[PDB]
Amino acid sequence: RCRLMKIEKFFPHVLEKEKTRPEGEPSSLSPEELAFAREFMANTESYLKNVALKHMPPNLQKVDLFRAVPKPDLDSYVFLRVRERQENILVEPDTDEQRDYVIDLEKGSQHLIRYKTIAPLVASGAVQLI
Amino acid sequence: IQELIEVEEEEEILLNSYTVVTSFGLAQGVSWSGRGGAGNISLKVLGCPEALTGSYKSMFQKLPDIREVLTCKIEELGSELKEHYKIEAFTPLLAPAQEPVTLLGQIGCDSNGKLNNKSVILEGDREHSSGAQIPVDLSELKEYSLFPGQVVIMEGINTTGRKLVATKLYEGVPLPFYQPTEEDADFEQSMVLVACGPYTTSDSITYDPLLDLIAVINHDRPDVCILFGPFLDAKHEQVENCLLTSPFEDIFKQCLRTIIEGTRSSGSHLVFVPSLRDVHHEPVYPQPPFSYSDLSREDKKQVQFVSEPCSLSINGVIFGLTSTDLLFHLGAEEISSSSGTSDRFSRILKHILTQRSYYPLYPPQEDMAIDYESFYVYAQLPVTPDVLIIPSELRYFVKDVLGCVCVNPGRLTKGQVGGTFARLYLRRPAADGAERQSPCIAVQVVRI
Amino acid sequence: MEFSGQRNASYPHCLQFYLQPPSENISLIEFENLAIDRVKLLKSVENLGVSYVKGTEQYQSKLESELRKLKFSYRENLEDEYEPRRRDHISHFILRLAYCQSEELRRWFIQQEMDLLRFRFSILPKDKIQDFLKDSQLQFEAISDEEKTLREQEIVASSPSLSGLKLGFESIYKIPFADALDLFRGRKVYLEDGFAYVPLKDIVAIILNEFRAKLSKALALTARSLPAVQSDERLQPLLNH
Amino acid sequence: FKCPCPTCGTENIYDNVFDGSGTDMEPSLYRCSNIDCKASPLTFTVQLSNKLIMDIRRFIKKYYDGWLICEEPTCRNRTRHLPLQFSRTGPLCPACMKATLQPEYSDKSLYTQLCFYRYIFDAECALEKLTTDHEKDKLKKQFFTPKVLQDYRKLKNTAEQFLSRSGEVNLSKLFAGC
Repeated sequence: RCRLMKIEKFFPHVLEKEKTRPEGEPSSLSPEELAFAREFMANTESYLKNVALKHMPPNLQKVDLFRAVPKPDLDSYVFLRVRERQENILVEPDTDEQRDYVIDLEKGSQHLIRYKTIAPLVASGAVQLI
Repeated sequence: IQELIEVEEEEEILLNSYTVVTSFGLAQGVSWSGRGGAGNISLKVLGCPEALTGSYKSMFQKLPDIREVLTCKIEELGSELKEHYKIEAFTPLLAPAQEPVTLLGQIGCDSNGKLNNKSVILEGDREHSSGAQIPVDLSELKEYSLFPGQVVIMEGINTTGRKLVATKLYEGVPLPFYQPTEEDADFEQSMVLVACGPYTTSDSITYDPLLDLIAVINHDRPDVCILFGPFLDAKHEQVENCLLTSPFEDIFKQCLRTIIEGTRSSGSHLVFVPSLRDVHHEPVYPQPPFSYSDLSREDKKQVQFVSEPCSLSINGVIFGLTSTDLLFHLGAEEISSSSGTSDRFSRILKHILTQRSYYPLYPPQEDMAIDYESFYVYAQLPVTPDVLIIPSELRYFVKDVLGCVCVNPGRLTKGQVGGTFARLYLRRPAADGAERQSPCIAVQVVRI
Repeated sequence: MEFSGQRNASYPHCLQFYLQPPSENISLIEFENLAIDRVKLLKSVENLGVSYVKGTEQYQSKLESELRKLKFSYRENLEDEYEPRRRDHISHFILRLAYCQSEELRRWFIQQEMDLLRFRFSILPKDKIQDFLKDSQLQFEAISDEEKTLREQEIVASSPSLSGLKLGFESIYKIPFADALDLFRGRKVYLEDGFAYVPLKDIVAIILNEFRAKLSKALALTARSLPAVQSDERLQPLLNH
Repeated sequence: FKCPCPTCGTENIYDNVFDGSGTDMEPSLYRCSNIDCKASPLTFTVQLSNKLIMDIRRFIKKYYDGWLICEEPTCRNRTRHLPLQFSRTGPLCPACMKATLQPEYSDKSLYTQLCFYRYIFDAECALEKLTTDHEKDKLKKQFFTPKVLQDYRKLKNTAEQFLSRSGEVNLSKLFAGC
């Protein structure tokens, strides 16, 4: 159920990313999920076009859902617990280089940090979100 | 103009919406270009005991410092040559000797004039000779080649203890060559451009030779460009009379900006070396690197500023860099009985490489303001270079001396008229080789 | 939760004892005026002396105004007073050479220094005393403090100058009679079996005495060793006039 | 310090921040020394800074040229070469072999000259050194606006760059004394 919420919420972005994907990298969608996403995209566009956009002046009948629909917010804060030791992780407060510094993640510890910095560790299986 | 064009574009769109002088290494016939710096190029600066990365406390030496510098150079290279020739000991210069005895010292002149075969003196070390001096007769030597400031070892007769009859002269010896890494093996044939100021005719600040060189760089797309000062010549007429309407430093920054923005499309990497003729920059040899700030991130990855002199590793190939006119300075001061085929510039280059220094001449030539402590710390070789770049007002050349490819590009202008620059090809020899061959395979000198 | 993220070492306190040479650089006008303003201060201490009695509140109130006006170190501040402290340190080293020109001038500036030190030691809060006595070589360990009330009775019976309250607020600790030398040889106060029941001001007297000894040795060194440094001496006549 | 005027070619001489004295004080950069010329040196401070660079480089070069002269008045030998045979009073001269050599233009001399160059364009210091408030007010209100002070400051900075490159008293060396 949770994966399906995220597909319905961000449909143009997941579709375009899968269309762009290079060979050998894993997909974010199973084949059935991709089928469902394609159906959802077509259905939504058709509804808006039939209800209002065909009546607009000729210069305004096109709209871009890729621009209208928001994007996933990777700067979200999360709690985590680490399963393998990691070293030289860079933390950036603010965005002035004079405040950058590095830390090390010891085995079995728990931390609160921005999702964007740790994203490869979650995909690799080094950490757990709690 | 442009703002109105963009306004009209917006208006039209909104309205319509509702409707060769010298060659070396068989360079000829081969095509001459680079990969625009796009290959596995790498640039690294070397120095011993350290590299000249920034400015120093100039203008404040004392004579014991100068004495110490000269003494240390005498004793260091004398110890190296003692071990090389397996000499047992050095006799003091003040000690009388009826039979020949071996002596360590430095060549000098008895007076402020140019050295000649009658004005020669030998000045000793502190360890064995207490810094004493002795006049020399060279006529009993079968051959010789000498200049002031040169550290030498001699064997001779000294019956008075106060005048030396030289019977044998021990030659100076260069350092070992560099040993390039595996990173210096993961690269392919590359092209290096060499040019030296003034980048102007000495009557006009119009920088026409600079634009010609920029066009050359864009046309050939070299991999590296080594650019030696003066970028704003103190001997230029408008500079000397101080008539220019902008500060010298701002004009120099404009010059660097012109090179960098003009050549950015080439991709070529840029190396900048100063000269004492750079009016805006420090007048003291060794000079620290220039100071500059207009670089974008691409330019920061492609542009590097270095000292005068400097030792640069280009893909593992060591380039010795000095804009100084040491060729003219030593040509005015070297003496010899080498009446055979040993060419004048060959002897000068051999002296540069054997004395292991980018300015072994002492006292220095009349324009060379030398800081001797910085010269001792920075102006000595870390290794024998593969390529020795040494511009001069004297005529351009290329020569293979002791295994080092010595290049004189001349200057980019002969005062009020156009001059010359140079181009080099690098390709490391095969790793199966039992002995070093030159990694520089071809060189040419070209007019601007 | 537990979170994650230079000149302090030079002068952790406003007090300083000139053990370490500041191995750095100076400007000509800088060392000149750093010393000369303190010459004015040396005269000013005794001008205040001829104005009224030494060390009173009138002295205290005027003296701190001199320091605020003259930008040298203070009753110790928590912000960057380390700059005034290093200025004080550097300028002290500079002051060694001017009035070494005569022993009477040496003694004159030494005397105003002792007056200034006595003032500073008079100002001290308790925390300053507690941390400086431990952070300095001036340790002077206390022994068996619970006995002080038996000496609250005995000293009070035995002393004209001391009193029961002084036992606590001029907090009493045990050290030998010799550290209270003027008090044993004058036989002024309760000392027993060679031991003195001592407040801070006796250790201040010892601080002043060893300061004088070390400073006198330094002044002898100033008279002897200095000639290599004497490439310039143009200020010395203006300083001795 | 000397420099030619770009407008009329006369060589102007500078010895202070000011020309004149007393109530007749004026900026040394205010007007050209040619009485028939309208030109103001505050309009060619760039050329003056350029000439200042050349002259300071000449004096630095003079220091580094290596000229030495003997102390003994019967010898007076002049040389560019430092003999390594030192003695209790420095390098022993090869002409007399009885007295030592000394520089013709020393580091202290060059430092003094660089300070002088800095001083003659240090308008803020010169204005503070005036002995009456009337002179300070007159010179500030009539001539030394922030623009004029910035011009003088550019010339001061031109000298200060060489001072910053020079070897500023080393505090550590004073402990070579006591």
